[PDB]
Amino acid sequence: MQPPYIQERLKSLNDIETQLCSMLQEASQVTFIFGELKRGNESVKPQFENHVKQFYERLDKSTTQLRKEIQLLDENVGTNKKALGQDTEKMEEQLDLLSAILDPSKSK
Amino acid sequence: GQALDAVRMRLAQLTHSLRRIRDEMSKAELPQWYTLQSQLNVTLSQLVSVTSTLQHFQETLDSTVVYPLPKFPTTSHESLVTTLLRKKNIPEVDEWMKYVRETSGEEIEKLLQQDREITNWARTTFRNEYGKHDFK
Repeated sequence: MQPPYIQERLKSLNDIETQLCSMLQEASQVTFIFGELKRGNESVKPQFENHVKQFYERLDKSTTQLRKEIQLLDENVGTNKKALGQDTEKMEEQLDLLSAILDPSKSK
Repeated sequence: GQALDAVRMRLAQLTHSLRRIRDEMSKAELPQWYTLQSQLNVTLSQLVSVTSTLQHFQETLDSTVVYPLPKFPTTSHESLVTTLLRKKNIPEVDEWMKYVRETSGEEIEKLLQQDREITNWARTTFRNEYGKHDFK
C-alpha cells in the first residue's frame, strides 16, 4: 500500500472536490430561492442571508485549502528499484516451496 | 446616412459571421467543442454590439422616410417590394409571449417599489458579503 502521507493528501483532495460539489449545490438552492424572492413572498427572506453567507464561506476556504496543497507541492520536492531485489525474493519463495516439498508431514 | 451606414456595415459583418457558423455547422462531421464555443461567443457578442449600436441611433433611423425609387419598377418587382415591406412577427414567437403573459398574469405600483427595495437591499447585501472576505 502507499505510504500514509499520500493517503492524507488524497483524502484532502477528495474533501476539496466534495466541497466544490457542495458549493455548486448551494448555488443551485440560492438560485432557486431568489426566484420566489422575486415572486414576492417575504417569509424565506431570512434564509437568503444565511444561504449567501454559507455559499461565500464555502467558496473561499475550499480555494484556500487547495492553495495550501499547491504550496505543499513547493516544499515536497526533494523529499525498477524493486527489480534490484526482485529476483532475490523470488529465490526465497522457491526455496520455501522446496522446504514444503522436502517435509512430507507439512503437505496436508 | 452615417448612422444607417454604420448599421449597414455592422449588420453585414454579423451576417457574414452567421454565414460562417452556418457553413462550419453544415459539415457532416462536427468539429471540436472549443471551436464551436469560440464561434458562438464571437457571433453572440457581435449580436450584442448590433443591438447596442441599433439602440444608439434610433433617432436617425426614425427620421428617415421610406419611399420607392421612380426608376424602380413596381409592376415587375411588386413581389420583391412586398417581401421587404412585410414586418409582422413569426407566429410562434407571438403565441410564445402570449402564453408567457398568460402564465405571468396602485397595487402594481407598490409591488414595483417593493421590487425596487428588494433589488437595492440584495445589491447592498452582496456588496457587504464581498467586503467581508479579502479576495486579493
